[PDB]
Amino acid sequence: SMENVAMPVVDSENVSVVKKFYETDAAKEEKEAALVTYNNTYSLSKGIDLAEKDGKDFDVSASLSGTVVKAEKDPVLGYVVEVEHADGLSTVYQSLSEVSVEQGDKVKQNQVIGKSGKNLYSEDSGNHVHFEIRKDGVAMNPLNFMDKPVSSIEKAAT
Amino acid sequence: SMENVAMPVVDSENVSVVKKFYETDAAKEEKEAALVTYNNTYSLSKGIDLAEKDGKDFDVSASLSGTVVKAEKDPVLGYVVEVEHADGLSTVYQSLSEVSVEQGDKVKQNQVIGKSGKNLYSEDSGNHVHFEIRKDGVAMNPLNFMDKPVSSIEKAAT
Amino acid sequence: DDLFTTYRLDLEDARSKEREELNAIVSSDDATAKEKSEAYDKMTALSEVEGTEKQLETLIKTQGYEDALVNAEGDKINITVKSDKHSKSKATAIIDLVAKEIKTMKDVAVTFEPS
Amino acid sequence: DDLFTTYRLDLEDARSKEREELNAIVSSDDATAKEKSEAYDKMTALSEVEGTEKQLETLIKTQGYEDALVNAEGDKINITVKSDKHSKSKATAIIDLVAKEIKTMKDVAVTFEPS
Repeated sequence: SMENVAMPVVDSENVSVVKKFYETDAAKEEKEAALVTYNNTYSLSKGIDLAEKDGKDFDVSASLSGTVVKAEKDPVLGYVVEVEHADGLSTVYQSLSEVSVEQGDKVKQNQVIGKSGKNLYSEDSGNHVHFEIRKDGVAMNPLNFMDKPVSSIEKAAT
Repeated sequence: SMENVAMPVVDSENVSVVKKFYETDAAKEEKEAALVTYNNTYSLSKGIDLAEKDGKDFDVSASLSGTVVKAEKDPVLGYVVEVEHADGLSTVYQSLSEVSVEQGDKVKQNQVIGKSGKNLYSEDSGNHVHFEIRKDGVAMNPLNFMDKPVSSIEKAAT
Repeated sequence: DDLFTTYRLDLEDARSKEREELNAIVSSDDATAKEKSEAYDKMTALSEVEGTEKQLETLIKTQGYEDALVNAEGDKINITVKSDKHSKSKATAIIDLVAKEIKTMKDVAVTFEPS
Repeated sequence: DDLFTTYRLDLEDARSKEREELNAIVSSDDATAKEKSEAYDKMTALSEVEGTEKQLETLIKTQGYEDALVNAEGDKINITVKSDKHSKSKATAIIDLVAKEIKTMKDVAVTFEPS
């Protein structure tokens, strides 16, 4: 609360979004490109993927302040961190190589919490972080909320 | 009531059953032979078919006393007569060439009510009558009830 | 034109509407206890009909039929099977898949459509 | 072994048991109003899930898929399609068949199995 939603990175200028959150009303091409491809499994993207121009490692940081409710290495997802904020809101960082937090850690906004990495889940996004904002468990488009006060999020659905 | 279930024919000695009521626990052969065949439709037999040795016409008669609740020519079934008895019991005569009754007629046991005929529905039973006993609408095996008092019928299910 | 997909579609549509109305009665301040109770029974039976048809269809398919369609809703059970050859043999093996209490209480018909 | 028929069978079995338990709670003198009410909601949602899966399957099949299987029960919707070729194209045309409010609230996965 009282704060704005931040890019989950420290050096935000040196990364780009390489995959977007799936939107059902987007053109065919954009839907195709918002797919998570595993083997002969496709799944919908429930967040954005950020990668650096040359796919070098980079530090991921908390998009908002909260409490780390999850921090674990998954053999398919890489490290996965999930930070609880106010009002059933929470954020998810996943595909991490390293973690700088553990369950129960309180973090502050922009506090580094891990390092980008590659993944089994989306090998197509190379070295990256997958990032998600969820309200009471359901994933919404990150790009919709970037730099907006915490509240503009809890004012959808309507 | 008070009476026994009769063969639905006047000259019972000169006809034979040419199709039986379908029983799920009978041998394969007997199940196969208790099928009603239409075109590439098969249906379960819900009664017996009676025909005379040389498939000559013969007179059908009421198996029990009651009130004719139905009497009409059906282009697939031939004439169909349905006689209401006591206690949701009732009998069905179908494949008739002719009818000697009409809706609302009270008939007595052995009173002729029509003539055998051929049918579209079961062409395989040639010139015959299809006969059914139903309790509250559901068809039971006629052969189970032949010559038994009216009551032995209303004492299944159990 | 493909008669199977049209039928399944129309059946579904119809079923949906059905559930919605049952649910509507059951949920309504203006229904009597009797009416709620009966709508509720029609509702749970419908599910079981739904379950019966899906399972029957799955079973038939396992018997080497390329596709099958089964409507178990009324007084009769209608079953349509894709097939070029049909016989009393084949039909009776299909009717064998149907529950006893169904065959005891209801007629059962099995049609074989050119594949 | 055929994975589709096994799954449909096991799903059904499982669903049956499910309905039976929901019905059992709803019908029980020992359930509270809250509990009946929630069991009742789980029951009606399940039907709708049932309906959603049957319709989705029918639709896909109409799009030239030889068979399809759809489980819409949980947080994710799983859809398995018989097919030798798979692509981002093909998958997205399948995901297009799914309701908006599903895609808005739930993940959706589509797997293409060798036919």
